[PDB]
Amino acid sequence: AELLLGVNIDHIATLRNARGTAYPDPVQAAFIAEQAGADGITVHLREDRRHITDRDVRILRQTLDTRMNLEMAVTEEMLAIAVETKPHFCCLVPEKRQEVTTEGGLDVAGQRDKMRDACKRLADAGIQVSLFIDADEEQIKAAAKVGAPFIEIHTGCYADAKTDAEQAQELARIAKAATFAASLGLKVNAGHGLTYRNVKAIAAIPEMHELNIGHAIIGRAVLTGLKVAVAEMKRLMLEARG
Repeated sequence: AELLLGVNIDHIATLRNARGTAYPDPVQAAFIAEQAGADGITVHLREDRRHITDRDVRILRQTLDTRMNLEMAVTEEMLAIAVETKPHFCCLVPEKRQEVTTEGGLDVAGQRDKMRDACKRLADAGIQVSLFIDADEEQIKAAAKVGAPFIEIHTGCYADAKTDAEQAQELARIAKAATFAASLGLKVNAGHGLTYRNVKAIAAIPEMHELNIGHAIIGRAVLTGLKVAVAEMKRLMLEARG
């Protein structure tokens, strides 16, 4: 079915806000990204608004040719915004303070009801919720229980791994969780932390539906231009899988 690439243009709006001008404009950056291999555009709407802003969302929604993935914290402000914005996808992540795990995924197991409500509100809005969790059976059982169609497996630990032993351990943990998660009817995304040397093994995990990558692509864009960085990432995934 082929895995999709979702580019995360958060850190493009970081450059923009460092002098608070207009450029580089995340609206322009998504256009480039979409024409270079991306199958969707992810943006995180923090309440800090330090980087991506409501204008970015309001306009990105009107100009994407793909599909938006709205990263948000499950908060009444954001749940509200999610609903008028009607993004196709909507990924729930912890925020600053008590809603997170030591590894750093949304604590679903420990907020079971908060999430059940959130997932229902949003499904009722037409948006497919993804739950951003670590690869723990506990959190995955919780994810499935709460009714979210999707999970996004936090590959932070995999990228940060120092020795090859540790890298291989964390790889297998992800693959086993991706199988188990699918066994409970969940679809599986991954990607936070993925670099151009990480990406291939994760893309070969066949349960994987879509890899959402940001910081590594934007980092390379500054060197090579954003078009070549999206295309390099996408072509690496097609290689890893056919």
